[PDB]
Amino acid sequence: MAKEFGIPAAVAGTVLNVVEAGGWVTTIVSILTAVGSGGLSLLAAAGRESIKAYLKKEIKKKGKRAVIAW
Amino acid sequence: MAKEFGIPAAVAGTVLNVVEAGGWVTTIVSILTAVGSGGLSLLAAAGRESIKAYLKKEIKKKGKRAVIAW
Amino acid sequence: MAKEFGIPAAVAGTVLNVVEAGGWVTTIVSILTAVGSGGLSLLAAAGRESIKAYLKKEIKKKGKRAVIAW
Amino acid sequence: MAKEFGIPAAVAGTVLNVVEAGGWVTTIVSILTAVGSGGLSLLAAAGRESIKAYLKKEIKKKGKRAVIAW
Ligand SMILES: CCCCCCCCCCO[C@@H]1O[C@H](CO)[C@@H](O[C@H]2O[C@H](CO)[C@@H](O)[C@H](O)[C@H]2O)[C@H](O)[C@H]1O
Ligand SMILES: CCCCCCCCCCO[C@@H]1O[C@H](CO)[C@@H](O[C@H]2O[C@H](CO)[C@@H](O)[C@H](O)[C@H]2O)[C@H](O)[C@H]1O
Repeated sequence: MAKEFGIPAAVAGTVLNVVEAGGWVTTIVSILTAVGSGGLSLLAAAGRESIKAYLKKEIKKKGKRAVIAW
Repeated sequence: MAKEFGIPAAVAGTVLNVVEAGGWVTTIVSILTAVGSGGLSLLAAAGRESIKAYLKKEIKKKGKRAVIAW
Repeated sequence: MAKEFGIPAAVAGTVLNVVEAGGWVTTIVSILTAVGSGGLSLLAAAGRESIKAYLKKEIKKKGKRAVIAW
Repeated sequence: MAKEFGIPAAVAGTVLNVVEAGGWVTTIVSILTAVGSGGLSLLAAAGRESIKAYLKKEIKKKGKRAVIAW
């Protein structure tokens, strides 16, 4: 999230926690949208999936820590 | 917004009204996204600021009318 | 590219052919830009990689056919 | 260029030098395009101006150093 998108670690951890805790998509969307363009880029990257759905998959494959780094 | 981005006056002035009303970033992002590629380009332009933050700064300097025209 | 981004197969497969041929990033950016907002969204998705770098990585993992479909 | 767009200082200085030396727009466009999305964002930010034309103005107003920082 940092390397690819430039999402600060404190914002990214929050986002992933919300994902892992089955939080509202709209929550994830406001946090990510507030980060500015790096967050907009990560929103764009999901495509037509929900961001929650997308990031869930991403943690499933690389684990929390690597998703924060990415 | 018209000259540089191709955002019809009716859309833009609504976007600016939401800015000046201290409305949600996501709302601005959804209106701009809905205009299509001229709105994605304005989103991209804001870089790592929120689009609200960005448009607020633009209105501060040129004032609402010039920002609509731009 | 179709499923997630809405990029017609005729455009996408050309974009991928340019990737695989080691063509200019700007060329990829101009084709994608020309498709309109689905192409801006794919541009945004790549984050801080070049789009060439990004699509190369996608083809490596899903292979050209799935990347067209995606 | 750094604060707003996340353009590394070595790439940004090069770009501004090219601008100040009346270099080709296509040169500026390939460098900026290669930076990835922060460069695409700065390209989007010019709007319908040429990037050279846009950055020329930007240095005129803030001077080289501040344009690198921005
Ligand atoms: C570099 C800055 C990026 C701006 C230019 C490139 C395109 C990126 C612009 C934003 O892309 C996203 O598009 C979607 C539309 O599909 C938009 O929707 C978000 O909010 C919806 C809430 O109603 C939600 O359902 C979507 O999951 C979510 O992606 C998104 O916010 C944009 O960032
Ligand atoms: C966050 C990543 C941004 C991607 C999504 C948001 C929109 C930004 C996509 C790129 O925007 C620019 O659009 C222009 C088209 O007006 C495109 O043209 C560039 O190259 C032309 C060369 O033929 C040149 O004449 C233009 O001056 C120049 O801006 C640009 O490369 C895109 O980055």
